Amino acid sequence: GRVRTKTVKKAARVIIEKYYTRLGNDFHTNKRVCEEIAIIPSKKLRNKIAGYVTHLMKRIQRGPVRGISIKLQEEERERRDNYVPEVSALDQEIIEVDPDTKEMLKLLDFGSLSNLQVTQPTVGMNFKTPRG
Amino acid sequence: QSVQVFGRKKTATAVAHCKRGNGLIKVNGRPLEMIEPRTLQYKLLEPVLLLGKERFAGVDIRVRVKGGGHVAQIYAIRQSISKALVAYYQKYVDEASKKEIKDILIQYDRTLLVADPRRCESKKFGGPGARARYQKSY
Amino acid sequence: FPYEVSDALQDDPKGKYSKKLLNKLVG
Amino acid sequence: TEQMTLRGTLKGHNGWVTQIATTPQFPDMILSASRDKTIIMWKLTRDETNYGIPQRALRGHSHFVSDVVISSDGQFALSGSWDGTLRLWDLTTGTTTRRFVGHTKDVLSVAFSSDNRQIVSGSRDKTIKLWNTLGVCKYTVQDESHSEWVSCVRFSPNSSNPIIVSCGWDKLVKVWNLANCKLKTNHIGHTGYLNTVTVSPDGSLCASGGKDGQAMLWDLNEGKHLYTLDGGDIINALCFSPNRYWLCAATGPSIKIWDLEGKIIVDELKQEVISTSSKAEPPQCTSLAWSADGQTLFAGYTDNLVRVWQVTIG
Amino acid sequence: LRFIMESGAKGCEVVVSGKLRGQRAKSMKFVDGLMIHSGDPVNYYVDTAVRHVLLRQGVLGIKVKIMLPWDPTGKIGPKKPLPDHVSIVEPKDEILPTTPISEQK
Amino acid sequence: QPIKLARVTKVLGRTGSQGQCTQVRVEFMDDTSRSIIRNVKGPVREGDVLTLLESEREARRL
Amino acid sequence: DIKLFGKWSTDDVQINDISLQDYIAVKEKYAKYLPHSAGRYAAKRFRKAQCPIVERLTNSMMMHGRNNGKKLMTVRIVKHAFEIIHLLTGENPLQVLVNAIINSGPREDSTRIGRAGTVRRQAVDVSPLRRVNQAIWLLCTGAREAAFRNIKTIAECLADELINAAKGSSNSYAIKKKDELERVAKSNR
RNA sequence: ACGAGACUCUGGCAUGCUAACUAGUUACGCGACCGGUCGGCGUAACUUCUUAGAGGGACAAGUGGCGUU
Repeated sequence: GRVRTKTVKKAARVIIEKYYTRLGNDFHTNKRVCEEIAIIPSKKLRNKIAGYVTHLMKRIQRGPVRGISIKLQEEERERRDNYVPEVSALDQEIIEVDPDTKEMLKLLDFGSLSNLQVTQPTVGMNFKTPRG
Repeated sequence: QSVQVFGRKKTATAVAHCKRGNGLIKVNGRPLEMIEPRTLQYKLLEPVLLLGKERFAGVDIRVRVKGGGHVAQIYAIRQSISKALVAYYQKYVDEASKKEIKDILIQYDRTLLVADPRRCESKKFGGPGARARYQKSY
Repeated sequence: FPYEVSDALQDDPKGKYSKKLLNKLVG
Repeated sequence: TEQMTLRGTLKGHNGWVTQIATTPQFPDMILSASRDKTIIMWKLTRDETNYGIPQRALRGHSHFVSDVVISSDGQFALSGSWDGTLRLWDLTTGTTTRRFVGHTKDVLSVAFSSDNRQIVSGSRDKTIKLWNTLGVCKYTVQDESHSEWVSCVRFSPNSSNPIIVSCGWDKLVKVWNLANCKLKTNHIGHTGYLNTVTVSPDGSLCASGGKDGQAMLWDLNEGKHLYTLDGGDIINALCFSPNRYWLCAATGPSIKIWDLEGKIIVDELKQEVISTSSKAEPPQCTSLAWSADGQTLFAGYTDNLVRVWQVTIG
Repeated sequence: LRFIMESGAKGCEVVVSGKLRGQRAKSMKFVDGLMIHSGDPVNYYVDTAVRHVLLRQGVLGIKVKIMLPWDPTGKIGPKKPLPDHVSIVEPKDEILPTTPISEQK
Repeated sequence: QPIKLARVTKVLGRTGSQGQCTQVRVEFMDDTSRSIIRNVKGPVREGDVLTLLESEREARRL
Repeated sequence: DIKLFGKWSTDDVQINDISLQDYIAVKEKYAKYLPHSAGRYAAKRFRKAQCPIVERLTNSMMMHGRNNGKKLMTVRIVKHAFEIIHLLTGENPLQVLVNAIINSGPREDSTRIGRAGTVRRQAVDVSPLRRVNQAIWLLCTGAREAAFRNIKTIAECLADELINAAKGSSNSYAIKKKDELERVAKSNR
């Protein structure tokens, strides 16, 4: 019987997502940031919010939490998004192409390309899961 | 001489007045050795005298705990003994002696010094007692 | 909007006077 | 540069380096605070049996202490608490002696100047009042010195006329003289707010920042901006050392130090084993203490272990 | 109810109970805004009044319950700290200058 | 009725309409061949080394 | 060191089963000079499951609720069990208590069948912690069955309680109920 | 949005009450006896019990296991 009520969860997530720089692994920091901006008027509530921010910090070192968004994690993810590989994946020297798509390319006036490699197709013609 | 450690078990009214002399505990006029219950004597006399009799000659303590009930002043006397010894050796010997005497008094008692707020509980209307009602419904 | 007949109807939507109140409310 | 090795393991403490204003002191007896509702001490034995033995427990306090300082003489001291009690502790017997209220609001530390005659601590309660060891308020210091929440005011052991400065959590820093009594300039315009910073004891280069770990150095000579340099992570310790031009920031797993040669990371000189207290988020730093001889360094952590740089070459 | 809403209260409910139409008695209530029914913050955050009105048919009971705003004397504005309920006071964020060079006097 | 230091690596939990019966899967220390599942009353924690007294007549069902 | 006078020692207990290290707590710091020092195990998050044998003897004897009123009586009967078993056996009372309860008691005690059972029982491999604790429970309830409501002179009733609990005389009623339980246990076999 | 929770009162927890003639008490003036009848003027420091009388914090600066972690 220790399920954190939505009051605690919302307050803790808002506090963490907003002023994570001031928030480490403690309680008085949370009570201070409360009494500064969004003051909470009780004591057991402040203890439970400190406990939930502690738990969320324990779960946030291993990875980004679903309900929170720091500038740090968003920054890391946008740097990963902006990643430009040195060599393109589509820049292959040789591309394997089946005879049917080869004929299709020939019909598109693209049969004179030299970067293709006609690959022998499947010997058999079975591709379905046995019914049952 | 002020050590400010006391000894308090349950709600017994106690006094720990410190001034140099032998360590003696007076209970209903009966000192530490000859005790009022007359049946829990070894459990209180074992820790101190087996190590030395002059051991308590450091600072005399007026311990006049007007305790009623045997579980009240019994183990309150040992609470007082341990607390007075630990505080005297804390403030007035040195830190290393603090560490060793705290180690021996903690192997004496791991963690049972201080309790939670609880006592005999209140009574509710509709029944004779705290958790009980009138005639039964089978 | 007339509220007297509305309250009289809302007190009992299927009473003795329900038909007259509903008819008066229509128009 | 320098070659350093770590000798002796820490096994008998739970405290930190929380806030010790730089003050000359003997290399044997050191003082500090903690978050264990107690005041801790530092006795040097240079032995593996105990890396540090507290001297005496200055008991009588019911709260944590956010600021404790002993002066050159053991009979002059200052302290503060979360509620703000200013208690006078003697080191001879480890007992309190006198009681006042020092911190109107829990502040990082008390202010210091080259005169050491003004006792004013930061307050968020908007009820600034003068403190005096005598107990008499000669004049109320109310305006032109602390416009907003002031973070810390550093010592000024300089060879010139006294200039002191007040740093705060509101993107501000104020100059202050006892021969001026006026506000010359006031700076503003940081990207993020402040946690704790240092300043020049001679009022030449003011270090600000901490929302990202950068030390922005203002010039107080004309009140303009000098430059901004990069330091460590988000911490309340961006310490431009007065003894060393070196920049020290305990970030990630290392005390990254930048030298005057290239202002980059050159030496780690770490000989410390791992611990379970570091398996969580990497250790940060809160404050640093430097010896008056420019030889010894004491750095804290959130790792519960206190790191020391000592020049012994054992 | 419209008066109370225009008065500044963030909730009111009024109940008129008894005979309004017919021989039998109806309990008719209107509630708007918010209204706490439980806990301690119903004494210092809710005002309740019970009154009786006579009629040729009988007596009608009037129960009026009103919510109060946060700060005393009807939400004058924030004052010395006496917190009593949850609130998210969001101040204006810091703004940086767009121009590459700083202020010149 | 074999006697051995049974290395328990499988304790599933309690089941029964009186709720004191835990199902322990007694596994032998260095056998890795046979295991027995038993309904027994009392706290038999995960990882403990049981005293082997009987290796048949498993927890009965139905 | 700490001992019992200049004539008795308390460091003569070594079983070496390597199985009493998960529930019987002797590992790190659970040692006491005190047989019982006002435990607050109720307020703890079920931190009462590493309880030793002497406290089981302390807390598992009283019939109904007709002893409570002063834990003075609990600690006094702990002390007098100490001394009386010492007088009976001439050595460490706890050591011979363990010796005379292990050699008997629950080999496969009362435990139900499947999801619900009251017709018969199951011959259950009794865990060492619960076997030892329930054997001490057997001795305690046999002590309050024989020493209490006895038709003879009560200063040897602990000797005859030991006889009933280990040797197996047809005197104690609890031992014949346990005999029926053992008959069920053999019905399993 | 109401209810639940939070909230309020209440319970074997405090070495600050610049705190008390009802409760003992550092240095006075009582005092056989191996610094006390200064609680028998009244200690201006008190405080430990009492005042549950007023201001406080400490389930996560925790560990192991189960659980979609």
